[PDB]
Amino acid sequence: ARARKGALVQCDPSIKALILQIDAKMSDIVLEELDDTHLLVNPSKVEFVKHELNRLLSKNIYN
Amino acid sequence: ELDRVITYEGSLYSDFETSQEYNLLSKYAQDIGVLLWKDDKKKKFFISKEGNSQVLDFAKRK
Repeated sequence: ARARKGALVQCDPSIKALILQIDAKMSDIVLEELDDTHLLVNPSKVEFVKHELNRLLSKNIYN
Repeated sequence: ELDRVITYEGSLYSDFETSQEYNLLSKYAQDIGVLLWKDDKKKKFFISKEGNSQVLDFAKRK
């Protein structure tokens, strides 16, 4: 009966957890948790999330 | 894996009154190849931005 625009993000559970951490810090990122591997995210924040994930993973001093 | 994170623009459908209405639109969306995700237990699904107008049109014709 209702539709809303957004960006669907499909990712592994560990990445889902990381995006939730990003949201908790920055807010206004995650619109809905959909399932263990899917989120609805603010479309204007998708590139931010992708860049931040890359930084979190690639720049980790314990790599 | 980060290499496996995929994102898609589109529309999340929800608030279905009946299981039959939800599954009708879900099936039509799958038939025309525009359904990206669904969860029967929540009666929600996500349609590609490209496919959204056709799904809306089908809904409004029932």
